[PDB]
Amino acid sequence: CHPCPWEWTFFQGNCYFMSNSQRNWHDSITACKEVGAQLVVIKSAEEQNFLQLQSSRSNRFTWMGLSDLNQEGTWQWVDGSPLLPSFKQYWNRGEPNNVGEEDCAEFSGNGWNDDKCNLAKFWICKKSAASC
Ligand SMILES: OC[C@H](O)CO[C@H]1O[C@H](CO)[C@@H](O)[C@H](O)[C@@H]1n1cc(-c2ccccc2)nn1
Ligand SMILES: [Ca+2]
Ligand SMILES: [Ca+2]
Ligand SMILES: [Ca+2]
Repeated sequence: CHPCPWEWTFFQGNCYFMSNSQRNWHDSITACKEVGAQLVVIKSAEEQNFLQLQSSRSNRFTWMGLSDLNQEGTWQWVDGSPLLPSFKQYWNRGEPNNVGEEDCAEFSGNGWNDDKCNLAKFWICKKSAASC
């Protein structure tokens, strides 16, 4: 018994996987569902720091499970939860700026950026860990 599948990273009771290929945002959603997971929804500050550190160090622009597709300016996680004010600090300076219509969120450098949902990027999936 081990808590996460091979190649997944254990952190505080959940398992995380960063892709080695790039897809657009909607195709990334489907990729996580195909392995019984979810395009990452962030629930705590410590979790955000953990994920941001990995995107930063690897120098990979990476989708998360957050968009304002349904209502411009209203950001919502893919599990339906709203983006809380305690998370606004994580947007990069000047973001979200919707330049050329940008409705999907990514890890970019030290913070978050809104980018075009049709652009191919890396992605991170999340699923709960097994108890042993
Ligand atoms: O990971 C993304 C990477 O850091 C590059 O980020 C920049 O390009 C992204 C994609 O266009 C923007 O989403 C982002 O906001 C930022 N940008 C672009 C502009 C901008 C303003 C006026 C005209 C043209 C471009 N301002 N910021
Ligand atoms: Ca929009
Ligand atoms: Ca937008
Ligand atoms: Ca942007």
